[PDB]
Amino acid sequence: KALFKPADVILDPKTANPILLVSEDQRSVQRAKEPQDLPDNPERFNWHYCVLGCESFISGRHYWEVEVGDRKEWHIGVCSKNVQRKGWVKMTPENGFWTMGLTDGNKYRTLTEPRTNLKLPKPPKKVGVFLDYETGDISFYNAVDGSHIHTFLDVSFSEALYPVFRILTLEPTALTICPAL
Amino acid sequence: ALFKPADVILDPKTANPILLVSEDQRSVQRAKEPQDLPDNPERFNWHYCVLGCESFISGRHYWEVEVGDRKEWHIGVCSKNVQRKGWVKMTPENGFWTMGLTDGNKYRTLTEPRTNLKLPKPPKKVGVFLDYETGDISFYNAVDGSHIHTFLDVSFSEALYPVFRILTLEPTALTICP
Amino acid sequence: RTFLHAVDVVLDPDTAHPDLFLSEDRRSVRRCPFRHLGESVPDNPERFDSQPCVLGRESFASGKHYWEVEVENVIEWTVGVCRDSVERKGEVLLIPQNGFWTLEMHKGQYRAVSSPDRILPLKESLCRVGVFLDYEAGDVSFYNMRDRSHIYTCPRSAFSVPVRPFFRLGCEDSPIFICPALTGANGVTVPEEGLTLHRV
Amino acid sequence: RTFLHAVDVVLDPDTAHPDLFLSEDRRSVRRCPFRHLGESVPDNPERFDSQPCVLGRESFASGKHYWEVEVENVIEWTVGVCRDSVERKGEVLLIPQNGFWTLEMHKGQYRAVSSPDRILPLKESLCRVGVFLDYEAGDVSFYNMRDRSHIYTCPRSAFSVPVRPFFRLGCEDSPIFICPALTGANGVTVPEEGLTLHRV
Ligand SMILES: C/C(=C\COP(=O)(O)OP(=O)(O)O)CO
Ligand SMILES: C/C(=C\COP(=O)(O)OP(=O)(O)O)CO
Repeated sequence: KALFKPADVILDPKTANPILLVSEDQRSVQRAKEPQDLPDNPERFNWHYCVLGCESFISGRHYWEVEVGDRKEWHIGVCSKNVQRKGWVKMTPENGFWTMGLTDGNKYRTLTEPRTNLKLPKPPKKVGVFLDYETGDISFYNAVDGSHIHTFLDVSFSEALYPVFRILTLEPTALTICPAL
Repeated sequence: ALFKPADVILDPKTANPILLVSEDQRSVQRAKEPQDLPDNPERFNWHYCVLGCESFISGRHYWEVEVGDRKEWHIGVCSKNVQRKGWVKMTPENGFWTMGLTDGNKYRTLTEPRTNLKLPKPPKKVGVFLDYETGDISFYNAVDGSHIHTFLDVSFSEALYPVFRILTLEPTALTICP
Repeated sequence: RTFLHAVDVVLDPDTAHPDLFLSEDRRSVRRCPFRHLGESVPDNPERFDSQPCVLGRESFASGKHYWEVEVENVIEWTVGVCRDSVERKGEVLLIPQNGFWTLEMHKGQYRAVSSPDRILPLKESLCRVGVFLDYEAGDVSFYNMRDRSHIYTCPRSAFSVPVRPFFRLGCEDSPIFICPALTGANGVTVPEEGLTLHRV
Repeated sequence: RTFLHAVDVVLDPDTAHPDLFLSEDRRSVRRCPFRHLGESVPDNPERFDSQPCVLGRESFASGKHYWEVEVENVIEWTVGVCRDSVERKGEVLLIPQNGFWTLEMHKGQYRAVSSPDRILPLKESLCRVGVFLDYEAGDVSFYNMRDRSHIYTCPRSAFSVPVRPFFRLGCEDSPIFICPALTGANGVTVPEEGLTLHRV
């Protein structure tokens, strides 16, 4: 644990799909009912309901924590700087995304090819994300009871990696980064 | 002869893309689907209309149109400044003085409102007479000389073109007698 | 400008007469008479106040556009298109002269342009009606979407200003539904086997 | 480019398998096998030579597009979307990896992406089927147009090249019809009282 530097992760509004609302403090993200009137600048995801952090990882060991609370739909992890941001692409390691999450309230998945269903004994409310750049590892943990959720050992170690967050649903609970602390 | 016979040639720059102007610019037919032509200002982009090349600014003129047994056609004259872009109702108040045939046997004058005409015989050839100064336009069966309709005492403020309109895809073309 | 646009019609709540009750998604509406009884309703120049009408938020100044409306089990209703400039406060006849192009159900009859002199001889009860607009053509047309058969085209009209989808209910607690445009799997996870029989 | 396009689909006779018999308007098709008996049919590169298929003449490289097909009383049919570049020659497999996205009726059942492992549990006979494309979404969806209900969305795919309407007939003397886009009174005199129950 101690080997993993807490990352200070802030959402980059220039990257957020127009249907996303980034809080003023750049820590939380909700969905709008309908897309907002924003420029389609090159940084922005124009199809996937995604937003990146401002800072990318290029070396070292890093940790951040995400409050998912009782949200019924969310996906998080990292993605390469060079991912396709315009039009649908499958969010999988081969297209530069390393993400997992929840759909339909109780169906936890790893977003790989093909998708697999994850066994979670407890619904997590807080997810810890551990990245070891050099060993191409990203691991997901229940940040409350410390239990393991899923690991990728095939993360790029040649591309800058952004934290990435995705929400499809319109619901009360935001998705919130716990600030470096 | 009281009217100078006009030499009317169809202006393909004015023809709706769905109309086919013959090689010699004296006859017009309908295509199955619009051709790919530019939307130059002169072209009728909605009504299935085509103008003559020459407009009338004074004097007395006539021309004759073979309608054949075509089940649908309207002809007459219109003002230079009529709306060529989008539908406008073809009426004197919008700059159109026209009459013709719809649905095999129903003759009308394109007045506001339209008026049904009672034609003893169906004409295969129609004569159009214009007198700019009085403001008269008249239609006649050109084979047997019967009257069809006259617009009386109009106050023309614009050059007038011969105008031709066909909606239906039929074998009988519409042809200007030279 | 050559494409037929299948419009996604969402109702504008600022136009809606106070007795109209909109669904949360603003794609369906019923009339609940005197539902503001004992209330003071605020002034709103966009709101229809003499007749129970509501507009689509979309406005059209050119092009060809259509949408579909489910009217099964409503028997006092009016649909079509109106100018954005129509009278909202006083009661007008819902006719082309006043900026309305409509198909009406009234006392068990289908009336073109809301006219007692334009009874449509239909031989079946309409369940889904297509409202078709061709701005440049001066064309508002109505279709029976059972067999996609033409019902009526209004006398051609110079719309001249932007026009809007128009809805009115003359009757109580029976809703009309405005059919959303098809979206496929927009906003949804498609599993790698496909998405089977999706329901909202 | 956010607009749903209601496509006017016309079949491309150059793609058509020689057993297919197109209507002259090219909006309907039936299969009459050995109808070129004793004839040498030119085998141009665009033509399907074994699969009894025909493409729409339209191709799509972006945006949202749909069309409707009448399939009532046809016991063997396929509809959908295919890449402009699909293999035309031999017994090509009509699957996504070969650039085909289909819904099929085969032996009284409905099958997605022409797969025996993807039988769709519909509770009614399809009569009018909607075919929907969202190019940037990788989306081909099918709809039951009786109630506009979702049937199936294929696995999301990178189309990569232009795609076209796809049709297959696996039975004889049973025509499918492609529903023309609505056109209102386009090409027709509207009387001053309106046009009533136009038929062609
Ligand atoms: C609509 C949407 C995402 C769904 O993507 P997909 O349909 O590719 O599914 P998955 O990535 O497996 O959840 C917006 O980000
Ligand atoms: C479709 C068409 C014209 C019909 O115009 P209208 O529908 O205004 O009828 P009419 O009374 O014949 O002038 C194309 O020129």
